[PDB]
Amino acid sequence: GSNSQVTVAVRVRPFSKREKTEKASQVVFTNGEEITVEHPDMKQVYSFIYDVSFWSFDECHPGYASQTTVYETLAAPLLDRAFEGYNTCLFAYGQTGSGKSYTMMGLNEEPGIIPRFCEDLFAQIAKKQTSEVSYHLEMSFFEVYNEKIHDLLVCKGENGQRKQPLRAREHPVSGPYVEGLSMNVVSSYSDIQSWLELGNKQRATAATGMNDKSSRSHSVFTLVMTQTKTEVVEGEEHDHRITSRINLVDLAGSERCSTAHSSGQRLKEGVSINKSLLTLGKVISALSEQANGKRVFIPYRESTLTWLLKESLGGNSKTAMIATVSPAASNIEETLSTLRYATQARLIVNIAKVNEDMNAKLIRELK
Amino acid sequence: NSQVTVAVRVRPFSKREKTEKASQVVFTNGEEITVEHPDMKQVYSFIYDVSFWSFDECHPGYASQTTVYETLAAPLLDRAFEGYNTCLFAYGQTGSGKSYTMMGLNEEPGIIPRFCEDLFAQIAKKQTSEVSYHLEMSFFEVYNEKIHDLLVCKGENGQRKQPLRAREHPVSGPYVEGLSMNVVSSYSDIQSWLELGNKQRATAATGMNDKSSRSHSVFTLVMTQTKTEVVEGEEHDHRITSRINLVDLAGSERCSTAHSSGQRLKEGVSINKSLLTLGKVISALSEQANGKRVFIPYRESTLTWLLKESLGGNSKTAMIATVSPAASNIEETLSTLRYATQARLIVNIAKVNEDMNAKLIRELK
Ligand SMILES: Nc1ncnc2c1ncn2[C@@H]1O[C@H](COP(=O)(O)OP(=O)(O)NP(=O)(O)O)[C@@H](O)[C@H]1O
Ligand SMILES: Nc1ncnc2c1ncn2[C@@H]1O[C@H](COP(=O)(O)OP(=O)(O)NP(=O)(O)O)[C@@H](O)[C@H]1O
Ligand SMILES: [Mg+2]
Repeated sequence: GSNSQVTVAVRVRPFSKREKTEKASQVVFTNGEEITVEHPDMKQVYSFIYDVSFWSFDECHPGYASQTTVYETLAAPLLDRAFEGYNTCLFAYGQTGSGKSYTMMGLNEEPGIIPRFCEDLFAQIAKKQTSEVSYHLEMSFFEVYNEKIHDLLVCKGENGQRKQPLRAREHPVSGPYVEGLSMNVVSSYSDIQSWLELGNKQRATAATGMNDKSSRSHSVFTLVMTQTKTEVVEGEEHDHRITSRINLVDLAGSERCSTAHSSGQRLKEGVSINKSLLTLGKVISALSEQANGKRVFIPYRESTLTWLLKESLGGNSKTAMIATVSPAASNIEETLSTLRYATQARLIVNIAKVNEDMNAKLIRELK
Repeated sequence: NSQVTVAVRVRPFSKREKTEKASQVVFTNGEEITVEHPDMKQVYSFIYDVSFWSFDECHPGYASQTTVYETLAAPLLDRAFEGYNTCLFAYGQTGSGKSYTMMGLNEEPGIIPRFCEDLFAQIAKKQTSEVSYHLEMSFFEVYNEKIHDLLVCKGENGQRKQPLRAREHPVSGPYVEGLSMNVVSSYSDIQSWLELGNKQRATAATGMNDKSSRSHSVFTLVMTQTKTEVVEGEEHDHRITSRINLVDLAGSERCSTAHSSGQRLKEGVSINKSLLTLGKVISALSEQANGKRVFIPYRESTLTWLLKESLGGNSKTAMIATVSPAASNIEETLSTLRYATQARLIVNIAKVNEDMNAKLIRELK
């Protein structure tokens, strides 16, 4: 393997009914590809640079970045690396009502990165479905809710108390994993769609002040893609095997407990989300400081999300993130925090390698 | 001058074991034989003077019935016609194939028929007006250190196990008093007598089988050569004799696992004792052949005492131990192997052959 950096992208969503009703001023502007922010105080205008910038604010202007465009700019390269045998990770970040549960999954009329990636992967595999390489796909779809793990592809029993919790455990080599996760086999995009629909029907959502359907649980969508390649060997064939993992992550939002006025369960889950995001920010800052040659420890273990995504934020995977921000003045502080974490995520690098899985058999040694 | 030829035969699976997928625990490496437990804890290694791996018909050196005969038994005929006494012992637990090797089927014969028919053939070839041959046979059994005959008709009684005695003729060595001896001219007669006797041989349905042998069977052929030589007159009476003995031993069997009370226990005890004395005599004979000064305890058991003149001296002894490769019979297998061994058992432990594919160490080198 060799060093590769985390691909950071940004997306400015358009005004919503709330920012229109309580009429607010546009503050986010794109200077070509830079993203600029003109504070109402007018002390200065901040300017942030990113590997990619997307302007889905307008629906007319040259620069309109639609869902297919976001796909063909971010997700297709990860599919290339997955076919190359690398693990890949993509995760969303942002505050409430920024469009993280839209960019990734999308609506029934404007699908997101998840359906586009799955369909494109299956189609490329069918195109390349020669007798040389036999392909296999497995999937899982789990969530995190008040620091508890839940399986989304497991239909709840005949009760309300059915969110049967699992637990995380560290395999000494493969790293963290979830015990009891119903991995399911994937033939094609239709079955993927059915499973995903069942999952999103099971996921924890709720209405609030700043969203009618907000996600109160982090979501991880994992694919395991196995290529068993045929080769002319003097003995038994089909030893060449490449196993690659794709991990797509829809996180929850910051949510100050004033705008999104809540009480009880809404508040409790709002607190847990906030703590998870704090730990994530600490991890990102620590990896950025690692990239500058200092000595730092990464608090992976302070939360289940970072624990189960340890090998992706750093570790061994081609990683990318999509920051989501609103263009209004009422969300200026959260926009700036998100943009700062995004830009200091760019300095992260991770050592991704091809997962040959032939250590101490013959082939990694022959290499 | 003598030497014990020790041979060990590993049978193949049967249809029942192949159906049940009974595992394999006996393996080969050329001459050596090994036992590797299913627990992967210990590896026992045995060496014998000859091995017969009848496990798979494809492997090179698959021991055919003809191979077994021509390797173990037939040189005994050479020594017999040379004028020297011979003994062939057969040992093996039930289910090992101790009969298939020795007596055999109607289609795949064994040591006994190949031996007898080759004997008849060589006799017919050597028969002239000057030299003649004469063959007598006897068939007795040993049960609780007592002798019985197998070639008489059971009289009209609840039991007619008439015992006999052993006596030491000062010249002819020991012998059995009152034993009937019959003349033979063909394998038809031999087969008829044997098929009569093996209905009288003591057998009972123990835990391990419906018919397990509880007596040591001795089948003796006395072959007399009458030749003539010039004595300045009528050439007459230059006489030689040779004794062939074929012994079928019974199985050991422990009585601590196989709970067994009464007559079964007495039988097993006597079997165990006779086999112990037999092993002592055999090892003493090996040391004598290797040149030490040794005392051979022929007299501590009836079988050894009766076969004294056919183990020691310028006589030729062979032993064939039959074993099964399955795992369920592993205690019997290890026991028979240890019994047949004459020099020493070798023991190691190894689980390092599985080198994760295609001998990984080669590319490491
Ligand atoms: N490019 C866009 N154009 C129009 N509407 C958009 C766009 N992006 C997001 N939205 C709107 O955003 C709303 C909520 O977005 P959503 O996907 O829930 O963001 P979110 O980050 O998932 N909120 P949360 O659940 O707290 O994480 C939807 O009702 C969409 O109509
Ligand atoms: N060398 C061999 N090759 C192939 N099959 C064999 C061989 N030896 C024995 N068998 C088979 O295994 C059977 C064992 O002999 P058989 O007399 O039927 O039972 P048994 O238990 O060996 N009798 P016994 O040994 O006196 O208790 C034979 O009948 C054959 O079917
Ligand atoms: Mg959401």
